[PDB]
Formats: sequence, C-alpha cells, structure tokens
Amino acid sequence: KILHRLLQE
Amino acid sequence: KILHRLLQE
Amino acid sequence: NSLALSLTADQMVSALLDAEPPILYSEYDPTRPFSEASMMGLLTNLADRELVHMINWAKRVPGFVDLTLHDQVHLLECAWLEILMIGLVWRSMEHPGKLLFAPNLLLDRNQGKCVEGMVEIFDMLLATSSRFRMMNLQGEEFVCLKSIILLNSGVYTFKDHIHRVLDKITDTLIHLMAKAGLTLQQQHQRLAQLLLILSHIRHMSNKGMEHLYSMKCKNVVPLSDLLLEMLDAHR
Amino acid sequence: LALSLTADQMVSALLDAEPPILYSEYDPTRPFSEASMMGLLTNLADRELVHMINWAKRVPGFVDLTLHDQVHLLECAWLEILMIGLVWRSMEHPGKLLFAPNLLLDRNQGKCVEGMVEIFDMLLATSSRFRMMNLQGEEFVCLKSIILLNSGVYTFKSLEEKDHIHRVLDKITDTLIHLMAKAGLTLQQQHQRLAQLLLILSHIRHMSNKGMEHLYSMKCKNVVPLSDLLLEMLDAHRL
Ligand SMILES: CC(C)(c1ccc(O)cc1)c1ccc(O)cc1
Ligand SMILES: CC(C)(c1ccc(O)cc1)c1ccc(O)cc1
Repeated sequence: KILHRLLQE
Repeated sequence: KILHRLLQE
Repeated sequence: NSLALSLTADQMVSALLDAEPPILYSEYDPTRPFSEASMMGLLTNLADRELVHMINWAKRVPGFVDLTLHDQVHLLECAWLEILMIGLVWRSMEHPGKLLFAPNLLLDRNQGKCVEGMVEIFDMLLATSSRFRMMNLQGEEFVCLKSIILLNSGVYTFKDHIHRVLDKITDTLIHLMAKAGLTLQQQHQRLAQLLLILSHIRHMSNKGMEHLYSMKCKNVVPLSDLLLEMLDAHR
Repeated sequence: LALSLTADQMVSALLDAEPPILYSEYDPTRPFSEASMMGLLTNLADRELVHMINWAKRVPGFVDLTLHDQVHLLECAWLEILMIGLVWRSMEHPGKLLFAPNLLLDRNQGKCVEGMVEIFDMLLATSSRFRMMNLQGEEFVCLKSIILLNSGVYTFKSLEEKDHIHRVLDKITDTLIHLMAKAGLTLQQQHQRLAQLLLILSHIRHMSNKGMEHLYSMKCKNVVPLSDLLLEMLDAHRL
C-alpha cells in the first residue's frame, strides 16, 4: 500500500 | 430533443 | 433585465417554495419486493415522471426563463440527476437509514443490493440525508440549495446573469440564517457547510450517471426516450 | 493545535506548506505521440503525488486523523488537488494549462490523447473563472485544504473523526472571511464571494470524476505507462 507507507515514512 | 419541447410546452 | 434580481429575499423564498414540485407515488404493487428488473423498473419510472415536473419547476425558478432556450437545456441536462438526488435526500431526511423515493416506496440499504452497483450509491445518499438531518436543514434552505444546483452545475461549461442570480440566492440563504437568529460567524460557517455538501451531491450524480449508463447497456429495463436523452447528454 | 490557530496563523501555515512547482521531461524538439504526451503528464502527476502526500501532513488537523482516515481523504481528493493546482498555475496564461514551467499546453495538443480535450476545456474554463474572480493565493491555499478535508468526509466513535474534520473546515471558513474582510469587502460581498469560491469546488469534483474515468480508460488501453502509486490511487475509486 504505497500511499499508506508514504504517509507513515 | 424532448427536453426542448417540454421546456416550451 | 431580469425580474429575478429585483425581487426581495422574502419574495425569492416565496417564489421558490411556490415552485416546488409535488411528491409523486410509485406503482402500488405491495408484493413486488424485489428483483433487479422490478427495482430499477420502479425507480426509472419514477425518475421519468419526476423529470417532467422538474422541467416545469425550473421554469418557475426566478432568472431561469430569462436565459435562452439553449442555456436552459444545457443547465437542466447537467444538473438533472443532482436535482433528483437532493430531492430524494431531503424527503428521506426524517427517515434515518431509509430513502423515501416515494411515500409508498421507502427503501433501505439491503434493498439497494437488489440492483448491481446501487448499494454504493445508496450509502452515499443515506450519508447525505443523515448529514442534512444533523444540520437541521430547513425547507427554505433546501429550495435555495436546489436552485443553486440548477444554475451552477453547468455554468462553467458554457454567464453574468446567472452569477448575479446565484449571488441573489446567496443573499437569500444568509437572509434566512439571520432571520433564524444565527450569529454572523454561524451564518458564514453554515453557508459554507451547506455549499460544501453540493460537492458530494455532484459526486453522487457522477457515480449515479455511470450506474444508470451500465444499467442501460445491460438492457435490463427499457428507459424512456426522455430519461435516455438526459443520460446521453453526459456522453 | 489546529483548532487553536488564528486566521493569520492558518494562512501562514498553509502558505508555508505549499509544495514546489515541478518540471516535466518535455523536449520541445522531440515529436509528440499519444503515449508520450500522456506519459509526460502521468510521470509529472506521479511526482506531484509524492509532494502532495507530504503537503497534506502539514495541513492543520490532518495528522490528528487515523492513518486509515488520511489514506481515505487522499485517495478521494488526489485528482481534485492536482487539478486545482494546475488551474491555479494556469491563471496568468489564458487558453493554456501550465502543467509545468516548461510545459504549457492548449486544447489543440490535448488531442494527441483521445477524450483529453473535454477535460482540458473544463480546466481552462475553471482557469477563466479564477481570473474573473481575481482569485488570491491566500484563498487558493484555503480552498485546496478544504478539498482534502471535505471530499471524502461522507464516504468513510469513528464519527468522532468526522466531527474533528468539520471543526477544522469551519476554521478554514473563518480564515476565508478574515481574508475577505481584510481586503475591504462588505459583509454582503464577503458572503457572496465565499459562496462563489465554494461553488467552484463542485465543478472541480466534476472534473476529477470525469478525469478519473479518463485515467481508467488509458489504463485499460495499456498504451500509456502508469506508476504503481497512480494505479493504486486510481484503484481506490474502483470504476
Ligand atoms: C435515476 C434514478 C432511477 C432515480 C430516480 C428517482 C430519484 O428520486 C433518484 C434517482 C436512479 C439512478 C441510479 C441509481 O443508482 C439510483 C436511482
Ligand atoms: C492525472 C493527470 C496526468 C494530471 C497530471 C498533472 C496535473 O497537474 C494534473 C493532472 C491528468 C489526468 C487526466 C487528464 O485529462 C489530464 C491530466
């Protein structure tokens, strides 16, 4: 889940 | 078009 | 010069309230519940009849008959589904969890499943209704919102006259909120909250238009020439 | 925090969070095909998304939401946000869409791609509207954050989440009025302009949905390349 990961990092 | 006729009727 | 711009706040409210179309009934079969063909059959039938009243409602919206016939056609073509939907939502307001398509056709989410791809549209509609309820939307506010949709939705796809009338309707909304005792900050806050919901209604219309298109292409139920022309206008 | 900001602090915060304007790979000599021009735009969009994601984190109140809610708001609003940014950059170029400082297009070129011209015309029309209203940079940033917070708020104790978003929305409304009042607008003019601004968001939602269907169309045609992030954003809307 790219968006989910970018939101975290 | 039906809409035209109705708009005028 | 349009007679619309010369009207007062109360006069605008009265004209709009007076233009309101009637609440129609659906076919009265009590043992129909409920397949896909029958479901969409009842709804499209209802939509077709509501459209006729909508077209004559529009002509009674101040400033509308001052536009060329072509502009009138364009605006209605663009806004027709948004107008059905906001009407549905308004009617459904005092009925949490349910959509009052007609007094004798009050549907809930489970029934939305009956039709393929309609449960998503149902949930959006139901969420809008609830939102309207929790905002304690008034009938005077609702008619202003509905005519705003009529004049606004297709305005940028074409002007000055429409925006002057739109401003006029904005004055009318504020006029109502002041009349109701709301403070200044509450007035502009409520104005914004109401107008922001129009964005969602547009979204629902776009989704509904795609759903109605697929239902067309499935050739499940025949659609009236009128409903087909309103659908086809969205290409 | 977010609910504590003054109108001026809100404006400043949003102005400070503004993402940068990126460049495209456009080569004015290189010949344009359908797959290449859309490739440039999709390549550009993909890079803008990364900045948009990090911009959202700086929008007051956004990080106060669950990760699942942030994902939802961005999934819903991403194309609206790109589009309004495009229209804003295009204000000073009548008849042209400034996708990048080195990529200025008109409706003509928006035909190397099938179905693109309709969306372009809507974008241009919105650009005209911004120009007619003399939209202010301070107002633009307010509108953009409104889109992020509002566009998915009705398609989500999980209601305590929605309640906070509405509080922040009211805060941005106050900011807009504050801006208009400073610009010396009458109370009637303020309310009128506020409406005019929010009504634009309806047409931006419309363009986003038309564009979203155009994207799905390009994907299935499998001619133009779509990034993995862009495919997932597109997937969020199903279609
Ligand atoms: C056009 C349609 C039959 C309708 C009819 C009447 C109505 O009040 C609202 C909507 C409709 C279309 C698509 C949809 O998903 C639900 C309902
Ligand atoms: C997503 C897309 C490449 C884009 C890229 C960048 C941008 O600023 C705005 C839109 C796009 C989609 C659809 C479209 O018709 C034009 C551009």
